[PDB]
Amino acid sequence: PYRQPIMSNPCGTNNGGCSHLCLIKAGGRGFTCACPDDFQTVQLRDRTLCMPMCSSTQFLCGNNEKCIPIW
Amino acid sequence: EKGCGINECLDSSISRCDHNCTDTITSFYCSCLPGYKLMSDKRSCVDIDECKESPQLCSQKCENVVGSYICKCAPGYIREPDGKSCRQNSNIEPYLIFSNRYYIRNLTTDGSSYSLILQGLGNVVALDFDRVEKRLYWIDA
Amino acid sequence: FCFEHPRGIVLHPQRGHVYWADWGVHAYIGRIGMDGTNKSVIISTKIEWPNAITIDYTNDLLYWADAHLGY
Ligand SMILES: *[C@@H]1O[C@H](CO)[C@@H](O[C@@H]2O[C@H](CO)[C@@H](O[C@@H]3O[C@H](CO[C@H]4O[C@H](CO)[C@@H](O)[C@H](O)[C@@H]4O)[C@@H](O)[C@H](O[C@H]4O[C@H](CO)[C@@H](O)[C@H](O)[C@@H]4O)[C@@H]3O)[C@H](O)[C@H]2NC(C)=O)[C@H](O)[C@H]1NC(C)=O
Ligand SMILES: *[C@@H]1O[C@H](CO)[C@@H](O[C@@H]2O[C@H](CO)[C@@H](O[C@@H]3O[C@H](CO)[C@@H](O)[C@H](O)[C@@H]3O)[C@H](O)[C@H]2NC(C)=O)[C@H](O)[C@H]1NC(C)=O
Ligand SMILES: *[C@@H]1O[C@H](CO)[C@@H](O[C@@H]2O[C@H](CO)[C@@H](O[C@@H]3O[C@H](CO)[C@@H](O)[C@H](O)[C@@H]3O)[C@H](O)[C@H]2NC(C)=O)[C@H](O)[C@H]1NC(C)=O
Ligand SMILES: [Ca+2]
Ligand SMILES: [Ca+2]
Ligand SMILES: [Ca+2]
Repeated sequence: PYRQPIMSNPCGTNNGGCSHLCLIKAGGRGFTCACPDDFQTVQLRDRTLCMPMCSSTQFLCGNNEKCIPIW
Repeated sequence: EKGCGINECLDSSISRCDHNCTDTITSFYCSCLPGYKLMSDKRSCVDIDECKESPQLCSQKCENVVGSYICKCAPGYIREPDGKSCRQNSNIEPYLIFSNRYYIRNLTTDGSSYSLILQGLGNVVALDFDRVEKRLYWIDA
Repeated sequence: FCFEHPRGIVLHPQRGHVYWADWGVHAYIGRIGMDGTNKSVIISTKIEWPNAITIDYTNDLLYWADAHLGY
């Protein structure tokens, strides 16, 4: 356990309010919301919109949680 | 031939040997105390940042002082009476986990024990662990 | 210095950086933020085959091994 030292989670108990991904900012202090591969980051005034953007050979899941190949 | 030489530091601040001085038959040479180095001007001394200039002095962490240095230990470790060697304080003993192509193996730090964590894999080329969930991850290439 | 043969990775979540190595023709040890910002080159000289990389966390030193130069 010494080789993974204890630290506070910036995205603590709320996913940092991010829709999909909360990533630690460079320098460790902050956090940045991000979107998966086949999503478009339509950044709004006070939130990041992860708008789905998947090819005609892909299928979009019901909750827009991900999109998978059509086969 | 200086007629014949004598110490040139004796006169007040001639050559401005910052720390200490010594002479010879036809010249002087200043010197600096341990923990101080002379810079290019050959007259003045500066502090050594032993925590950057010589990291190996302290086993675990270093704090620079003007002159000497002090070694300290990260939380969870205690410094043994030698003044420099930190020792892990947890009563959990570390063991190595490494991959052969077909196997993830368990090996003690001193090499005393050696056992299989898992077998029959394709080609495990990388692994990592998570202490929060006590879970192990690997890439089967 | 470009991704040609990535190998070896270590996180440093205290300062939010990811260090990785590449043993391509122009071998290097890179650094990036955990959220994909602040790309930089940490080591680029006297390095041919950096297969191995880690951070000690207690002293905050980066360590690596070169397979060719054998150090
Ligand atoms: C190998 O080691 C692993 C890791 O230590 C063990 O996994 C843990 O097992 C314990 C049970 O012994 C789990 O404890 C239980 O956690 C529940 C909450 O977390 C779980 O459920 C949420 C649901 O969203 C998941 O997100 C999460 O990942 C967990 O799966 C509690 O609700 C449980 O409480 C119930 O039982 C306790 C007593 O045990 C009562 O006091 C409560 O009233 C209640 O009835 C329970 O505490 C623990 O969560 C597991 N860890 C993980 C990461 O899942 C394996 O069990 C172990 N395997 C063996 C065979 O040794
Ligand atoms: C983002 O990446 C850059 C580039 O790698 C980082 O910049 C570097 O930061 C270190 C630490 O501050 C600098 O070292 C220090 O430099 C000063 C002189 O400027 C010196 O007095 C100190 O003793 C120390 O050596 C380093 O020079 C600097 N490099 C550059 C080109 O700016 C930066 O820290 C990163 N920021 C984050 C938050 O990720
Ligand atoms: C090189 O030159 C330096 C600079 O003078 C010398 O440092 C001085 O050394 C003397 C003798 O050890 C120190 O004197 C002692 O001071 C204490 C008080 O701290 C006193 O109680 C003792 O009775 C004694 O007088 C002096 O403090 C020290 N100067 C400083 C500022 O550190 C050094 O000794 C010289 N080295 C050589 C090998 O020539
Ligand atoms: Ca010092
Ligand atoms: Ca090369
Ligand atoms: Ca070799």
